[PDB]
Amino acid sequence: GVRCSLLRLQETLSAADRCGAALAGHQLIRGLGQECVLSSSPAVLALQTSLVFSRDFGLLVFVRKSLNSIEFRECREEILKFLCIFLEKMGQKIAPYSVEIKNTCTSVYTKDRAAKCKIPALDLLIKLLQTFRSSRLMDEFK
DNA sequence: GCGTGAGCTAATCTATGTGAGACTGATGTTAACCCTAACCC
Repeated sequence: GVRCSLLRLQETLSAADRCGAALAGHQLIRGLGQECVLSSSPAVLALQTSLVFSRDFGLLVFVRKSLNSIEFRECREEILKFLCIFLEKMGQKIAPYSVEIKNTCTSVYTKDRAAKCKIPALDLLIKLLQTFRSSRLMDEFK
């Protein structure tokens, strides 16, 4: 929600001693998402994807940027719990940048060796919740 | 007829450990083939 999301939470995965500040990241991601209750012109639908999912400073890419971070692979799991249930808003017909987010979720599936009921079974509800609300563009999913 | 919130107990769920089944390769053992102390015709 707040534009300062990059400044506040991209700093977290830059410093050493990743043991700790995972709860700080959890507080940041709860604050950015408590604002999701508003429904009058959010104007952040196209903003989040370029910020939380982009290959440059996204958060789903913070699995390829989390592989070496074993201490930040279960903490990453715990923050991405809420980061992946963030999609829980079935009141929009918008489908921007869903094509690449599909394979991003596929990568999230084929990345984590553990938390198999915590990172998976938490992803791939984009399928059957977000996707298959489709067959209007349907370029690559099937 | 039916929503909606609280507490609970059932159901996980991964980390770690242990054993059963399949497998693989180094090894030593038995064995085919031949040579050798020694004598003595």
